[PDB]
Amino acid sequence: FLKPKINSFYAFEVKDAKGRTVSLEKYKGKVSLVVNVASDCQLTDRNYLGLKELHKEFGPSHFSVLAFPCNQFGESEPRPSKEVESFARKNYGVTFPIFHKIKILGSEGEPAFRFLVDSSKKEPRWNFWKYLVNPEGQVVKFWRPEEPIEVIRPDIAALVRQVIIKKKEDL
Repeated sequence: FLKPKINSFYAFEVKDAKGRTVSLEKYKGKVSLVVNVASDCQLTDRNYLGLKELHKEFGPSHFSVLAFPCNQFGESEPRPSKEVESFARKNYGVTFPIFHKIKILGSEGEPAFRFLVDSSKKEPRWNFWKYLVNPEGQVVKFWRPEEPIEVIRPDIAALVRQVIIKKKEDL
């Protein structure tokens, strides 16, 4: 017997910032930019501002930023999950989902995030690694935290365009 493997990022359930179960199936048929986030690091500001720009331009019908707080990189997410979501909303006015804080490294890795890591073969080494997930729940690209929006935005636009083209064309 050959144990089954999960095919799609959108197959998983996760907890939202308030601790409630969310199925990621609600994002099926959309493009997702999945990012591990943190409120207390050098990279926090540029990332929240940049992700806001992307979510505003492309979302929320055919695209979403999906943000997963994590305290495993320089202990840069100390606050409770609810306060993380407040931070983001109060400081940046973001409307993209901020999920419950998770573990990504170690024995206890969040299965939804481990799926990104296994598919890309790239485990985060810091805050704000980013994973592009197509409408079928497959990872098609990743970016290190060092990479700027100018090289991420065109990949998103393309998949969003094709989502829109496909929806128009098909029944």
